[PDB]
Amino acid sequence: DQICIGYHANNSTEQVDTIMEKNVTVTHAQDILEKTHNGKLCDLDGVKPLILRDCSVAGWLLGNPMCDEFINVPEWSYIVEKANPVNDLCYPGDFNDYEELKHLLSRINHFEKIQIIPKSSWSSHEASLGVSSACPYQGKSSFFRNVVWLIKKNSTYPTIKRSYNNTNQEDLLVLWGIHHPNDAAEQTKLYQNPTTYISVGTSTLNQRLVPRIATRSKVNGQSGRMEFFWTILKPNDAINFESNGNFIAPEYAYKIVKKGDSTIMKSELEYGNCNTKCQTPMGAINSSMPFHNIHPLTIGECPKYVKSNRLVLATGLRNSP
Amino acid sequence: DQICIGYHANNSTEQVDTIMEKNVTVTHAQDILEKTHNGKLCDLDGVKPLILRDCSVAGWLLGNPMCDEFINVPEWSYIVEKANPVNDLCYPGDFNDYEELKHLLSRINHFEKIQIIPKSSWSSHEASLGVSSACPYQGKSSFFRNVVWLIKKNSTYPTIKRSYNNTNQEDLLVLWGIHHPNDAAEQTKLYQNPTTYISVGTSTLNQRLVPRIATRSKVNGQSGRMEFFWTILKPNDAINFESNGNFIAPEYAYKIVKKGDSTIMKSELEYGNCNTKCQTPMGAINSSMPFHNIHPLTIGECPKYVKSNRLVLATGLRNSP
Amino acid sequence: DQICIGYHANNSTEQVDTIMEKNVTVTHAQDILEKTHNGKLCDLDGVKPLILRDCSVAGWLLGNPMCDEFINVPEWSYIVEKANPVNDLCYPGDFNDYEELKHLLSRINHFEKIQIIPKSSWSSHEASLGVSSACPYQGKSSFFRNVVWLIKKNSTYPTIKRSYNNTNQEDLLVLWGIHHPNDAAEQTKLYQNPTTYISVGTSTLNQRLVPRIATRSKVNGQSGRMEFFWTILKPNDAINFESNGNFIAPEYAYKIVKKGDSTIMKSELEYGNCNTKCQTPMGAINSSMPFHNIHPLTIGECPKYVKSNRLVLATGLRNSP
Amino acid sequence: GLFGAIAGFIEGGWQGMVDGWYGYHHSNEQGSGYAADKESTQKAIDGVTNKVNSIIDKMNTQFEAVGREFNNLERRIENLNKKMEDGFLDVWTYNAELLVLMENERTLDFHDSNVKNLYDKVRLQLRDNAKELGNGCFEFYHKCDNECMESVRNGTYDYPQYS
Amino acid sequence: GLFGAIAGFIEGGWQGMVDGWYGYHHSNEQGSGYAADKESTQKAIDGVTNKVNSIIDKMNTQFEAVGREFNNLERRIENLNKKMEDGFLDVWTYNAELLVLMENERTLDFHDSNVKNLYDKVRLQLRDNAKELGNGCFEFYHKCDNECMESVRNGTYDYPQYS
Amino acid sequence: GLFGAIAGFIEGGWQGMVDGWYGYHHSNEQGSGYAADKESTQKAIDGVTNKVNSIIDKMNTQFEAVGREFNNLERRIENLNKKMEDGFLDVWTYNAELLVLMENERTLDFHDSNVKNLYDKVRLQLRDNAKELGNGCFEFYHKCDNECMESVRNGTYDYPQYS
Ligand SMILES: CC(=O)N[C@@H]1[C@@H](O[C@@H]2O[C@@H](C)[C@@H](O)[C@@H](O)[C@@H]2O)[C@H](O[C@H]2O[C@H](CO)[C@H](O)[C@H](O[C@]3(C(=O)O)C[C@H](O)[C@@H](NC(C)=O)[C@H]([C@H](O)[C@H](O)CO)O3)[C@H]2O)[C@@H](CO)O[C@H]1O
Ligand SMILES: CC(=O)N[C@@H]1[C@@H](O[C@@H]2O[C@@H](C)[C@@H](O)[C@@H](O)[C@@H]2O)[C@H](O[C@H]2O[C@H](CO)[C@H](O)[C@H](O[C@]3(C(=O)O)C[C@H](O)[C@@H](NC(C)=O)[C@H]([C@H](O)[C@H](O)CO)O3)[C@H]2O)[C@@H](CO)O[C@H]1O
Ligand SMILES: CC(=O)N[C@@H]1[C@@H](O[C@@H]2O[C@@H](C)[C@@H](O)[C@@H](O)[C@@H]2O)[C@H](O[C@H]2O[C@H](CO)[C@H](O)[C@H](O[C@]3(C(=O)O)C[C@H](O)[C@@H](NC(C)=O)[C@H]([C@H](O)[C@H](O)CO)O3)[C@H]2O)[C@@H](CO)O[C@H]1O
Ligand SMILES: *[C@@H]1O[C@H](CO)[C@@H](O)[C@H](O)[C@H]1NC(C)=O
Ligand SMILES: *[C@@H]1O[C@H](CO)[C@@H](O)[C@H](O)[C@H]1NC(C)=O
Ligand SMILES: *[C@@H]1O[C@H](CO)[C@@H](O)[C@H](O)[C@H]1NC(C)=O
Ligand SMILES: *[C@@H]1O[C@H](CO)[C@@H](O)[C@H](O)[C@H]1NC(C)=O
Ligand SMILES: *[C@@H]1O[C@H](CO)[C@@H](O)[C@H](O)[C@H]1NC(C)=O
Ligand SMILES: *[C@@H]1O[C@H](CO)[C@@H](O)[C@H](O)[C@H]1NC(C)=O
Ligand SMILES: *[C@H]1O[C@H](CO)[C@@H](O)[C@H](O)[C@H]1NC(C)=O
Ligand SMILES: *[C@H]1O[C@H](CO)[C@@H](O)[C@H](O)[C@H]1NC(C)=O
Ligand SMILES: *[C@H]1O[C@H](CO)[C@@H](O)[C@H](O)[C@H]1NC(C)=O
Repeated sequence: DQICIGYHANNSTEQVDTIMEKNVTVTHAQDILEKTHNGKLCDLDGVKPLILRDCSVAGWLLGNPMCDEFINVPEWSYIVEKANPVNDLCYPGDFNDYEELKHLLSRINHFEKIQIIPKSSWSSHEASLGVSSACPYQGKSSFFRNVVWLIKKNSTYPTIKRSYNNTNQEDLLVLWGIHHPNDAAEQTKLYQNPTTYISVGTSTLNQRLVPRIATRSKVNGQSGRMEFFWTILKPNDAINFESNGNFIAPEYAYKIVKKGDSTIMKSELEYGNCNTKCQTPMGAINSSMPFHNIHPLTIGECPKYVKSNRLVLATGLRNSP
Repeated sequence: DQICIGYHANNSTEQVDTIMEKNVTVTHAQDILEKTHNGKLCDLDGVKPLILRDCSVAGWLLGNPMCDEFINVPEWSYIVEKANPVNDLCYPGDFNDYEELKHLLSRINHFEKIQIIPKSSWSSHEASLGVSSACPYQGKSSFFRNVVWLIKKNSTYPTIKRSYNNTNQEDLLVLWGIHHPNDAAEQTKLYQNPTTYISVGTSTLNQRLVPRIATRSKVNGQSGRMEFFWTILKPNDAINFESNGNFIAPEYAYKIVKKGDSTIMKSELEYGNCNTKCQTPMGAINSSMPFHNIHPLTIGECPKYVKSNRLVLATGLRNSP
Repeated sequence: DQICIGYHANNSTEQVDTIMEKNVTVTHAQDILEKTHNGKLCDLDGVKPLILRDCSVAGWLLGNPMCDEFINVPEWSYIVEKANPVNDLCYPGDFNDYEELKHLLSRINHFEKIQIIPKSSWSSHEASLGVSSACPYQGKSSFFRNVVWLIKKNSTYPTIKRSYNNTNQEDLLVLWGIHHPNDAAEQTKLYQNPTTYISVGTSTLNQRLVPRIATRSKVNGQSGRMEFFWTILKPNDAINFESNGNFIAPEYAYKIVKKGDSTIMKSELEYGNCNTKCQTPMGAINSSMPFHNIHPLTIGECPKYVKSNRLVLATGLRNSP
Repeated sequence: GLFGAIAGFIEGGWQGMVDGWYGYHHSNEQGSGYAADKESTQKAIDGVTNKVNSIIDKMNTQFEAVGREFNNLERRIENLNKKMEDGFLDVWTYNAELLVLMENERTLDFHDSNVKNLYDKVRLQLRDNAKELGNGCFEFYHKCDNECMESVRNGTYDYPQYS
Repeated sequence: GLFGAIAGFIEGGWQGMVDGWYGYHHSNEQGSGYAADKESTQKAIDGVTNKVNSIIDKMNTQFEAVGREFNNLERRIENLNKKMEDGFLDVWTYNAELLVLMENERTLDFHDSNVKNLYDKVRLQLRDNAKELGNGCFEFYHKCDNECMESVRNGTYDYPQYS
Repeated sequence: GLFGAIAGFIEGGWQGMVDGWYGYHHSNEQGSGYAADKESTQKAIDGVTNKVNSIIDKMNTQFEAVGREFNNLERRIENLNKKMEDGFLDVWTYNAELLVLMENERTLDFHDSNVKNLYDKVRLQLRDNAKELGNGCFEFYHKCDNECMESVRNGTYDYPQYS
């Protein structure tokens, strides 16, 4: 008669690595790395992302005519933008502190659009002929819908003095622009005054822009340039514009109703019409794992990203052959 | 008769954590995390900090009349500034490369103030009427004490040409400013000349400032702006000023006698009248521990900061019940 | 009769550290830290570094007369520049976005120089008298060879309008400059026109430079300044220059034929006439070790840098006394 | 393994023992069978559970990448940003993979230790009342019925009775 | 524990032994008492001391945060700066807490090992001249006076004399 | 050491055994000599080799410094850059030095464990057919010739023949 001491074995083929030995077969193990995703861009916590499609952030905010989808957008969980969106600045130019503005959007969940300067209000200037073939809408020449390209009326450009008081109890995103003409003849043709300026003032802002003339390559069939500027106008504070030429006036300014956690995600993917609690530019994640290896940039309640192909913890003991 | 092998037990209730088990009672242990501070801002190594109180670094350096405490300051171990000091730029404006200058102060332990341009020396201009209600001193209108707000004499602002040679064997911090008037009428009222400039030259510096006019919101009861600039003037090098208007001349320039380890600490706390060898914005530290968890930003001979609530090492063995 | 169980000993004196004990003598060990280098700057993978010697990157690229060694340079594995090269900007001034350009060079292995504007081509202006004593060559006054300092012909400076079309299927590095004169009398003496500008345009670039006048300290015997600017001109795109004064025209523009892994190494060392597969600013490395402690900044196939003085792994067992 | 029991002096595990990690196999006139040792098994289950949770919690707070945009003349800070984000990923990846490697090795040795301690526990009860075979088994000098076997499993084996 | 002595085959520690970590308890006709084993204890003291110092020194050189100020249109680099500083704190916090966890576990097992090795040291001297009780004690076949007990503590127990 | 064999109950190593890490020394009427145990030695060689390669591979992917230039009014980002690069060097230096310290300690204990397991392997074969001397040696009751010694080394020692 005898009694023996022994240990469990089973039909498991799960293997784990150690320092001294690799591919050790164990009776039980626990994978802790999430390796899969659905492959789709999804609603986060039920809240739909703002998918700009082929429009850029500039195109949306300036009101490019191709981005008519994105006038008065609903609130978003996060934003999705392509690597090289075609519908950017239709009329060629620059966007001043564009990256700093884009960074500001990471703290923003909803804009509400409001009119600060009415287009009809320009009684001393011409406001309806400020269009270009570079920004076409329905086969006809158009422009960024949120700002007004002002020109002389009856061959005279009188000085503009305009002030807006922010009576909303919100920060306000104001956008405006300056036009850079091709030559001295075009400067006079549009605004007449040879030397022009644009002065913009707030409690903080002390700006004065002058048009820089240069011979430039045609971009979108135009060698003229538009340089766009912005500010955040705090509540109870006023913005003051003065210009004798080349001024792109603000029709609409965005109102920042909600400040929350958001992100501008870079992805070529469209919309899966799904829901998730953790989103990546590759697709959405649904797992209880502590880790994943899909993509570093995620939004929501996510496991931690690692570059590993495999993370398996031994729970059981060395399994016998 | 028998002999037994056994191990120590005692009345200790100290516990330590391990991977497989938490709250294991041990006979001996060693806490390595410093958890306490005195709650006070203290002298470091006997050397008192520069506590600006409600003044900012700009207010101190420009010589704001409320910061009369900080004219000819003694050397400091470190600097203490509040999150939102009220006595900043009394007259509204900007401070150019303010953060880069503040960074320079982290390498500086002592300034000595010296006069480079005497106020009396302005024989061709008016120098004593350059004040404002925005910077009040003893119920009367004053200005930043270190710079002179120059205006026209008998309705004429002649061109200023001034040069200073740095004969000290030290780097020299020179501060000056430009004034931005409200409108064309105020420009003429103050300086008469409609178009004005300020050119500043050194071996390295090649600056030319022009006043930008704009309608601005009232800050501290004034819609005019002052924009302040600085440079480090090396020894044996000269600074050259030329201006026909809007010039805020340097009366005094700071001399950098000592360069050492320092820091600008952000704290609402005042002064404990204590001494320490390790200081935080929360308070001072006195311990032999290798670690602490008070605050990341420290100055002096300090233990290492960690986010832990508890770090206890087992020295003894598992204690019996 | 007896049988014993025992273990290896030997004459080894190699020691290793552990947590509980230091300097434990072991029978076998393995050093994993490379501690040595040859002390020389070497060819990497047979490919010679560009050693600028006493010339800087600016001096080389602008074509400073002392840097005649570096006209039409062969391709380089990496670049070597001193901490304080004497042959920098011979004529005093600034180099605009110099660090961003230097960063661009880390992606560049070969430049090919080409003429875009011929010097003879300036038929309406004087081009051969644009020299200075600050840039001497063979005892005579010279200038940066790659750009032309243009001046008035027969007391007239007519407006310059020049355009170059990039017909090469390469990005092109174009360099140009503006001259800042000492006073209004010198402005007229050189270019006659009191108020002057330089407008530069591409598909992206929209620049307009104006000379800033100031009284400046003599650097290299000159108080005048030259400010240098650059761009990358993409293929099939044109650059447009317009100026009525103070223009430093491009004679030559560099062509970027190869884009590869490169680096600007800071070192006072010269050339060992050796070859290596891993290079540091201290010298070259030849080892199979996984680690080294020579210098953090390396180029090529290198072991990993650590700050350790000693990394030895025990392979054998504790050796007996 | 370090403790010399698993794949050591006990050559292999038991497919026939399904109700535990460690236990006993008896054989006598009445029959044979496997009985899992509940105490040592539960202790092992607790230790490994805590370990997995400990491992998870330590990694729970760790670097998270954020999207930052830079223009064409901000290449240096764009590169700084990339190296910073990549650098932390490598640090945290290394931590994860190393911790798994080291603790996996400790887990296997922990199981080896538990088997050894259980073996010695029995050995120390039986003393010279059974032959130590060298394979994990003890062969009794006395006839050991199922109650006798239960006392060894109990921890209650009465040495003085069978001596 | 891994080595099976502490809270293992030796159920509990001794409140009565104050002059050391490990030692002996004798009982005979003359009396009973605790004697600390100096050698094994001092070795344990050295090992744990070095460990604590080793731990401290490795952490001694580690990231230190610095105050950096950025204006309102430098938010990207302000954020980069924050993530960099926070990231290193998490790395170094994790290192500290993990090292403590892992080395605490090794420290307890080290003590368990020392007790085991001391137990076996005695066992190997006594051989078949005493009964191994299973609880850490050895019961002698011969009467063992205080000198006899001292020889076991000595390492000098003369097996051939009492055989 | 943790397992109590190396510099423990086996006081010292053998200069005379050159063909292996662990083995046997026999002495009888015919002579004496060292024989390396191939199996335990090769297992140790494999374990330590893998460990060194594992260690190297984990460090293989790690932070690399890059040269970045900043002008005189970019001191904040120059400083940020320096701290970032220095910070990662300290993290990776610490990792390297700690890993070496911890794994060196495990390597020595691994060797100690292998000797112990080899010792017990023999002990379990011989059982009560030899005297356990307490020093790593077993003294036989029967005369043990070179074939008899070979069977102990074999794992084939026939206990029933010499019992
Ligand atoms: C061969 C020729 O001389 N054709 C002129 C044409 O000018 C040229 O032809 C065009 C088609 C290109 O091939 C160019 O080489 C050259 O410009 C005349 O006008 C065109 O060119 C001007 C620039 O010189 C403008 O590009 C203009 O387009 C608009 C536009 O953006 O769509 C028309 C629009 O109504 C204008 N809007 C406003 C508010 O002014 C703008 C604006 O003036 C500029 O964008 C500001 O820079 O320009 C082209 O139509 C045309 C009519 O003028 O006659 C051809 O015979
Ligand atoms: C109702 C009215 O017209 N009152 C004028 C007053 O101007 C107005 O009243 C002030 C109190 C505010 O309500 C404003 O809306 C309005 O300007 C006249 O001057 C005052 O206003 C000017 C701006 O236009 C200045 O703000 C001035 O203050 C000082 C100052 O900073 O304290 C006076 C000081 O002596 C001046 N110092 C120098 C060196 O020039 C400065 C300086 O000119 C400006 O700050 C430059 O931007 O202004 C107010 O006193 C006054 C006297 O002119 O008459 C009332 O009847
Ligand atoms: C005492 C006196 O009046 N001497 C003049 C000298 O001017 C002065 O002496 C020189 C040697 C220095 O001590 C200066 O303090 C002072 O200017 C006359 O010209 C020299 O000075 C001028 C500046 O005013 C220039 O510096 C000039 O040098 C060059 C140069 O760079 O080498 C000559 C060169 O041919 C010029 N090139 C072009 C394309 O114009 C440049 C250029 O005009 C400036 O660099 C632009 O900023 O200047 C010195 O020769 C001389 C002759 O004019 O006569 C002495 O009597
Ligand atoms: C371990 O297994 C993997 C996947 O099955 C295999 O690719 C790898 O080569 C194996 N490694 C070793 C060391 O056997
Ligand atoms: C408008 O702005 C001014 C500041 O310019 C503020 O004091 C005032 O309360 C605001 N509201 C109205 C209704 O005018
Ligand atoms: C350990 O102790 C702490 C505080 O004394 C307690 O809050 C915690 O729940 C305990 N942890 C476990 C796992 O029992
Ligand atoms: C003044 O500065 C000049 C440079 O402009 C320098 O060469 C000179 O030595 C300095 N010293 C005196 C006493 O002027
Ligand atoms: C270990 O050896 C080094 C170099 O020989 C010596 O300097 C050091 O003091 C020794 N360390 C200890 C703890 O004995
Ligand atoms: C020159 O550049 C223009 C753009 O200005 C481009 O369209 C053209 O194809 C280029 N080639 C030639 C030969 O001019
Ligand atoms: C264990 O088993 C025996 C029968 O073999 C029984 O009589 C005894 O009470 C049991 N003791 C315990 C502690 O379970
Ligand atoms: C130890 O004790 C014995 C008495 O029991 C004594 O005779 C002997 O000399 C001692 N030996 C040592 C090494 O302490
Ligand atoms: C071991 O040695 C014996 C002689 O002592 C021999 O008969 C036997 O075949 C050998 N067995 C093995 C496995 O080598």
